Amino acid sequence: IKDEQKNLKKEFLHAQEEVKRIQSIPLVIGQFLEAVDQNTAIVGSTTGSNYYVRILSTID
Amino acid sequence: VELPLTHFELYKQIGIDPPRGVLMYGPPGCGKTMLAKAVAHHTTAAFIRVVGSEFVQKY
Amino acid sequence: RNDSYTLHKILPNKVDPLVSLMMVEKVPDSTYEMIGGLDKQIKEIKEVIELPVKHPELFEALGIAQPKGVLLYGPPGTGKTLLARAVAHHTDCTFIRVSGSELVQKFIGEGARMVRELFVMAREHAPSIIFMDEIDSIGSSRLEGGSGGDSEVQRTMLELLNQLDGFEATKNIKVIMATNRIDILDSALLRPGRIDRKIEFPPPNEEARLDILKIHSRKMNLTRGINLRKIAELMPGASGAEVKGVCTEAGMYALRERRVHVTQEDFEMAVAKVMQKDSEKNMSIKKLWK
Amino acid sequence: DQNVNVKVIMATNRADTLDPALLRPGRLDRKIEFPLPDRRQKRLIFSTITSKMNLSEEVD
Amino acid sequence: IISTHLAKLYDNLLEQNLIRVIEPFSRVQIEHISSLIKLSKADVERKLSQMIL
Amino acid sequence: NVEDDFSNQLRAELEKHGYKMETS
Amino acid sequence: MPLENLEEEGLPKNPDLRIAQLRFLLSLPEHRGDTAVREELMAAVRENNMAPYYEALCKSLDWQMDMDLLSKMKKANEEELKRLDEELEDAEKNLGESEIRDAMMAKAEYLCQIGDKEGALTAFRKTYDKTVALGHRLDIVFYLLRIGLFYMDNDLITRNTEKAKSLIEEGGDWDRRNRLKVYQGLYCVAIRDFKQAAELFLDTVSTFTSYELMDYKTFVTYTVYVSMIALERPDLREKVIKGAEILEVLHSLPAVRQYLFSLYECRYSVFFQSLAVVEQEMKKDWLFAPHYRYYVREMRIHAYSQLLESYRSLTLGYMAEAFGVGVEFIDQELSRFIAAGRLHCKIDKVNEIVETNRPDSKNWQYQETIKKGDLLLNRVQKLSRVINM
Repeated sequence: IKDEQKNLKKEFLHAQEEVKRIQSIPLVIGQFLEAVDQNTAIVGSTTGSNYYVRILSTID
Repeated sequence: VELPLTHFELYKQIGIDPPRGVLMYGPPGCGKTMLAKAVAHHTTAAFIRVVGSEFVQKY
Repeated sequence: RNDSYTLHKILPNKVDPLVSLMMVEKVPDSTYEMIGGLDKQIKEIKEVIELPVKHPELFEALGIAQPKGVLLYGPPGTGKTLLARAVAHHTDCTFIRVSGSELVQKFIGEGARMVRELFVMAREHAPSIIFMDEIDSIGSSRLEGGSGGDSEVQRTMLELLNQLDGFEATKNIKVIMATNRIDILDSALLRPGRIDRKIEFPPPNEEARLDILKIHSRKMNLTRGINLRKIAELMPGASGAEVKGVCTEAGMYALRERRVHVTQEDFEMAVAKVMQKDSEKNMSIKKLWK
Repeated sequence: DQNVNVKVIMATNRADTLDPALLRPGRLDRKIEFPLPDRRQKRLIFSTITSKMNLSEEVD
Repeated sequence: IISTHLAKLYDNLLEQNLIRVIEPFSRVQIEHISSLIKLSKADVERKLSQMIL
Repeated sequence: NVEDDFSNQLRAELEKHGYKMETS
Repeated sequence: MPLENLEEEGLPKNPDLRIAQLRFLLSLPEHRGDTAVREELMAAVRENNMAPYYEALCKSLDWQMDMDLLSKMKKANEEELKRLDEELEDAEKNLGESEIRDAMMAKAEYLCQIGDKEGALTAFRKTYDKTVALGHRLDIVFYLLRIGLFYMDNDLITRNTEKAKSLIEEGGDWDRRNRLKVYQGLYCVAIRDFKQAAELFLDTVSTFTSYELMDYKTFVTYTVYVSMIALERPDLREKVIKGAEILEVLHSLPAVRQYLFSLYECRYSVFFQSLAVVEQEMKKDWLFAPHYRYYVREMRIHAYSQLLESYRSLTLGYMAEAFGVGVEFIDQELSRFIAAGRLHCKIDKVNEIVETNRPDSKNWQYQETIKKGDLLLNRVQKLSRVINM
């Protein structure tokens, strides 16, 4: 089980490449109004339209 | 305009409160912008010139 | 969440057009102490504006009807304007500014046609102050004919305010108007039965000047010997700005010179500088706005 | 005033076109005036303009 | 302005001549350094003392 | 000896007077 | 002005005349009406004994507790209470911000006169919450400082100082910093850090206006002596002795004028003589100076170190003459200092040479590491066992 952790970390790192694709282009730039909570927040994109959107892996 | 940029520390210390905006008034051609232009040229930096018709977009 | 518009989570914050307005206009910082030398004025203003919004109960009990309208009048540079706004900071009223022009007000896009609708909304965020402002250098093209654009707004507001709902013997929404004449007023404002008292501020005095100046002079170092009186006497003023400028200017002279303290000699040079700037405006026939 | 940062420094040639909310305490400290210069103050401005130009002096 | 400015420079002038000589030398006599500065051996002894502090 | 300062007030005075008369 | 209370207070505390000083000392609290706190205050003040109150006798006969102290206290309190009631009640009917504020500033000023430390914090906070001029706000804190210093407990002042620090920044008034600077110095002389006390005292002398000070003349005499403690000779020579500032400050120093001279001349003999005298005339007088030991050690190190640092040799006879101290005595004092080794010198009594190693190398910087290192060594381990259980 101490070894299983080390393998799970290996699987993890390969699994991380999956979040990395969304993190790269195409991306739109917004501006952070404020954080209402961890999992979702209130943001205002650079279109003059505001959206209530999710935070990827609970960014601090 | 010029001195708090250089030494904020002296400008706060003296008894004048931390930098706040300046309003320049007068009748046309008096060089309200001229003194602002002059100082910005010497500095080469710590100046952002924005046009007030750049705020606006088509869309 | 889009293309269905089904709700996700409630954002706990409340938003109305009125809350943004209050923030943008910006309540002043200046305390009644700072302004002082107008000590005689802070008592007079206090009674008509502040007392009925704070406790409308006391007055409902006596059996009166609380003044709809309050006119402050006098110079716009004896610091009358500064103090008028200081009553709004001190109360924690929402600062609704109406000029009879669309300054930035959003609602339908004007709040100068908005008499009835404004009172309501202001009620929700009670107490509130509808503010009306004249300085006669902004809106100098709306001073003729009807004799002030701001005057139309006042006339209408007080009249509806006189009787709606059960709100004649209750008061929590005030209108402060500042005016620079006794001519800007309309006949309805003059006759009592809705406007209790009209307040007047003197033009800047030497005596009052000493105290406003003393408080600003505290912000920097002083040295042995009092020459606060000497510097007060010399300026003829023209504004609260002018008073405030004597101090700021003494710092600019000290900085050039590279002092680590502020000296008594600096104030002497500053007043004299400031004085000269006043004289240039005096020659041109100008206030503090060009 | 997150930091030190001096705010907008603006010039205005219109007195009727201007917001008085912008003049509130804690936005503006010092308001600068630009007058039209008197005979003495005028001469300095003239002297400098001439100095930019190169010529043989036939102006006083 | 001339009288005062020169005075402060005068005492200083002595230090500047000594620092220069001393820098790429170790266990050098006061007598040798004193020759370059063109100041007395004894006067230099006093100056070094201050400089060491 | 808890603090040297009480003793030292006498020491400096005494020590100078004797030392001076003799050598210095 | 309230600062006068302190000046007087050091005299019955120290031995230099006990009894006579007590009456005068007692009078300034007598008017203020200090009674509730007064009995508790005497105990704390002691660090060279002798109580400023009648609640104990130490070295001589104490002055009695006047009736006036009790009578003024009751009268002043009754008045303050009547005044405040109309205002608090009026405050509700009218503008909340203005009326309460004016009432609270006065109420606080009387509480501070009793010396109630707790009554001073409560009174202060309400005024701050409400609208109040930045100069006027900052002034208020000065009273709370004066009581902590009055009490002259190190703990109590540290609590005040934390509050004072947060507050000064908000208001931004420099005139007010000067009064604050003095209080800060007064606490500094009181502990083991004169080094800090010197800076505060010097800056303030050049530009001051006579508010919150016990007497300018005494204050200037004192300021110069403290600068010496902090500042070794290459700094001391320029700043105090030859500087422009000392004339502007004005002269009342002479015992101290001679003192600075002795280090500059390189003739130490007169320095030591003056050191002994300075402890008797300045330090005792003043309330502030405990852990006198620090003052003595540093001053003596300063003299020894400056001669030794400059010179890797002197002959014994010359060294003995210059120092002006007896041979056994020069050796014994040094012996403590050499151990630390910021000096780090040997003395021969067979070769008649006094040698200075003068490390400015790895030795110097490493020795400090060791001393700090010991303190860190105990703490870490202590923390580990407490948590485990």
